[PDB]
Amino acid sequence: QPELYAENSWREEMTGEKGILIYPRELEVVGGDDDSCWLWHSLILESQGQLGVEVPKLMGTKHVEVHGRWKISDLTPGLKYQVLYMIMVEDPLEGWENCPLKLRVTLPDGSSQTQQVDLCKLPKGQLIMTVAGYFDCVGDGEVIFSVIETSDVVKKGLVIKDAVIRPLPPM
Amino acid sequence: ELPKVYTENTWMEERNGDRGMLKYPRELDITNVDDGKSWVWHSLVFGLGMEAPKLMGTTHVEIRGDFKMSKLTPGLKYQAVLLCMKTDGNEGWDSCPLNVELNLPDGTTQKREVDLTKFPTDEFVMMVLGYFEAVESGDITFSVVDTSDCVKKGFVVKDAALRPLPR
Ligand SMILES: O=C(/C=C/c1ccc(O)cc1)CC/C=C/c1ccc(O)cc1
Repeated sequence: QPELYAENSWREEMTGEKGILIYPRELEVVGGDDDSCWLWHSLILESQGQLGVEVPKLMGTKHVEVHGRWKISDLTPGLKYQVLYMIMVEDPLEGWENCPLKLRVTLPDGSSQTQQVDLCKLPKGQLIMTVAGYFDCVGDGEVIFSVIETSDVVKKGLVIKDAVIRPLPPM
Repeated sequence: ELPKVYTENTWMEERNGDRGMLKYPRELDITNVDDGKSWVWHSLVFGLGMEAPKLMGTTHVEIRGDFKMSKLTPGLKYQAVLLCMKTDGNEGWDSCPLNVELNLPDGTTQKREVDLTKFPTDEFVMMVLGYFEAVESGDITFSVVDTSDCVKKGFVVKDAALRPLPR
């Protein structure tokens, strides 16, 4: 089939604002090239075929660290934006008890906000929308959005689908 | 070849359990998509690819889809959207708006005309199908249609989604 290359983004129809999707191959996955840490999979939806996304599955490491970034000046000014990490957990799951996955958003001013998500309570296999944080689209520099867990325990079973940077528009 | 992770076309908000869903082009009903002329299936590649159809030239544009309310979150307010793109070299859209309908289980229908010449070129747009509050059961259907005399060209369909209002 002929290939069509496109920007991984969208514009809201009536109001114009730009949202961003970032596939995991474009994130900074620490240990991403080590199969004993992350093993890369093809994402399948049966009724459609392959969704065209390579996703990492955590295989047994103590160091979970994934980073994305985006220039705030590339987004729509004055809007409040919301960063999401889309994830899934699958058997076997291990190591996450009382070590919630940390979601962080860092701004150009060095300020940062962190949320925590208890992977042990998530229903396995369901695609999960997690909220990493919020920011107003002003100024420039890069916003950094991460998932982190570096506690001294071997972890398994986390799958990262993608990161999303989405405006909160009026309607 | 890589090992696989299987998914379903729903998602859930970690923070409260609210659900959304989407459907990909092979899950939609696109008239004449296999006629070998009106639509050509492309490999849509971001940054592997997904199978997405591009409109290459026809007067008959008819895209339909459906969703089950039971998979949504009762009481929650939704936005229904079609992710699609007007590509460089598009034709026919000056005189022919697309006619868009969202049909809800309560018998109502939201209708609008969509002038595609106002879409940006070569980037995806969340075309608004409509808005609704989800109930416990019933069928949701939508259509994006024009069959007028203008030969329409340069339009990619990516996916249809039912999402809780962004917040
Ligand atoms: O604001 C939202 C945008 C959804 C969306 C769905 C399909 C697209 O083409 C572009 C955006 C809803 C919350 C995020 C849903 C989502 C589902 C799967 C995925 O991989 C990424 C996000």
